[PDB]
This record gives sequence, structure tokens and C-alpha cells, in this order.
Amino acid sequence: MGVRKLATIRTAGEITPIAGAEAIECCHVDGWTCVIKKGEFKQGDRGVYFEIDSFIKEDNDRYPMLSKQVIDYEGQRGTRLRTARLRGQLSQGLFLPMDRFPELASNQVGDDVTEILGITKWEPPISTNLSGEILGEFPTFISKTDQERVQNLIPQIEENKGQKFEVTVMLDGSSMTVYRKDDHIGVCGRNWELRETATNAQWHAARRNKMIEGLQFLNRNLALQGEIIGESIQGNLEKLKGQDFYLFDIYDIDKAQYLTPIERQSLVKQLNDNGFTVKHVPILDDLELNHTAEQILAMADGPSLNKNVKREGLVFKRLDGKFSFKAISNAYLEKHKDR
Ligand SMILES: Nc1ncnc2c1ncn2[C@@H]1O[C@H](COP(=O)(O)OP(=O)(O)OP(=O)(O)O)[C@@H](O)[C@H]1O
Ligand SMILES: [Mn+2]
Ligand SMILES: [Mn+2]
Repeated sequence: MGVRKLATIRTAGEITPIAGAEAIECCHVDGWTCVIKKGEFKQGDRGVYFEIDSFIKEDNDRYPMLSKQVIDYEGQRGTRLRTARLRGQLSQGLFLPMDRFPELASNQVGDDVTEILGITKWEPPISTNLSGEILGEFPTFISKTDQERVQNLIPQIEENKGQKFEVTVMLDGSSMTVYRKDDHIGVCGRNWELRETATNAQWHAARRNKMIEGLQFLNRNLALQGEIIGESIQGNLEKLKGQDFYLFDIYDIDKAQYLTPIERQSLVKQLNDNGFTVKHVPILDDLELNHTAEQILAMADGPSLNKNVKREGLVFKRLDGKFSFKAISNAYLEKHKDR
């Protein structure tokens, strides 16, 4: 969805020493924790925070601390920021003081500086198993699947205290959307509506679980959104044989809004009552929110759909369907260096 805010002006939170490493210290930036050089910031200072996945073009003047990690990526020379562990200290992102960015002297706390600093987004490769023939743009009348990170929602998490959330396991696969709009039924990946052919994985998942017939039956303008997971998709964390679709959302095209967890669970039951075989992402107990970002992140480690593997994380969706976010497990990002 759109353009992610990879580089933004943010405020130095609590600064804590790293025992046994005098030259560095730990800086809290929103719900992120970042290793910084001793002295670069005091608590309350502003800086440009670059999130993990930032791709930072080689620059020995501005980004000398990245020199050793410069790779070749999409025909560009630069550095991919990723989760790391230093001295036993979890570190994610880069935080650089404002006087490194004279062109940002008149900007404000909160501003997105991704474009102006020419930062781009690194991402894992698409499973060429799932790059299909493109029929069309992702429909403008359906929301792309997107969840903000809990680390970026400190004030929101505060505000939602007392609110109840559906908790589901975050599956690591590829987003897929199967929808009906009047006389058209279509299957999309994360970014594009796809043509049906013999080798198209998403179309095949949709036929196999009878989800097009399912949409024909409900006779509503609805987009069924879920994760296609399994063999040859993002390394197959779940150790499935073959591939399959797990629903996580239903988007009401005529109303332009997501269905609430309750409405969504009812439709899935009716679908399955009528023989349409739609599986859902694993649903945990509802959570009454009363937590810091750090506590939410602790919860995110745990078993997956396959209980013998550690999950990518958890997705929280408010019972009214209008607020949601993801807590990616930091254990998972430490275990999986291509994440
Ligand atoms: N239980 C779930 N609830 C909602 N989405 C889920 C769930 N399980 C897996 N997903 C997938 O999680 C994705 C959102 O988080 P994810 O980190 O995978 O996004 P991304 O597209 O890699 O974007 P970025 O990493 O740039 O933020 C959705 O696009 C969807 O495909
Ligand atoms: Mn991602
Ligand atoms: Mn994903």
C-alpha cells in the first residue's frame, strides 16, 4: 500500500548504557530500540530514524557507518538496514542526529523525509512461483492489505487501552485477494490483479477451496483477503505440502470498509456450512488491550499454524474493524536474516 515512511524525524526516548560497551548506548525511538554512538543524542533530541527495510545508497560522507555492509541490490549500491543483535542488545534501524541533515533544518518532528533523502525500500524477493500474468492494476475500490507496526503506534496503543482485539497468527506467505464486483470475479496478489493460467498459484488456491463459487453464492461485492502460504512461498515456514489460502479479512466493496471480526467469522461459517472450504488464519483469544508496545511485542513470539514452528508474529484487529496493527516477532527476525 502506497509508500512506507521509512525515514522520519523522531525523538530520542530513554537512553540506557550497554554494559561492557562504553562507546555505544541504547536509544529508545518510539517502540523501537536502536544502538547509537555514545554522545550522539541526549534524551529529547530529534533525529532521522530509518526503519529496518530502508535501503540506503552508498555514501561515505553521510553514511560512513554503513560502508562494510554495502551490497548490490536492484542495480544500486547501498546498505539494507535489518534486525541485528549487538553485545546481546537488540538493535533495529539507524538514528542519526539532525545536524547531519542541513536540508532538514526547517522540518518538523514527525515529518517523512524518505523521498527527500532518496531512501528506498529493500524487500525479500517475490516467489517467482507467484509472479503471474497481470490482468489489471490492484482494484482502486479495494484496500490493499497493510498493517502498521506496533512500534509506530505508541500514542494509539495508549488511547486504545480497554479496547478489545481479535488476535490472529501472522502467516508468512503472500497476500492474496479474491473478490466479486458485480459481474466480475477476480484474483489478485499483493499488488496486481492476475490472469488465470495453468500455473497461476493464487487462481489455483482460489479454485481449490471453491472460493469463487463461494463469492457467487453470497452474491455480494466483497474482497476476501488472506495469505497464500506453503511450498515455494517465502521458504514455507509452516512446512505444508502444496499451497493453501488462509483468510484474515473481508473488505466490503460497496461500503468501503472491512468487515468486523464478528461479521467476518459468521460469513466464513456460512461459507463452510454451504461446502465452500475457506480456511482462516489461526484465531487466538481476544485481547483486552492494556499494554506497552514492548509487552505486545513479547506476546508476538509463540507457536504458528504449525505449532512446532515459531510464528512471524500477531495481527490485532479491533472488534469494530476500524483499527488494527501487526507485532512482528523479534525472535523471528533474528532467526531469519532474509526478513
Ligand atoms: N493474521 C493476519 N492478519 C492480517 N494480515 C496478515 C495476517 N497474516 C499474514 N498477513 C499478511 O501480513 C501483511 C502485512 O504485514 P507485512 O509485514 O507482511 O507487510 P509487507 O507487505 O511485508 O509490508 P512492510 O514490511 O513494507 O511493512 C498483509 O499484507 C498480509 O499479506
Ligand atoms: Mn515486509
Ligand atoms: Mn508478509
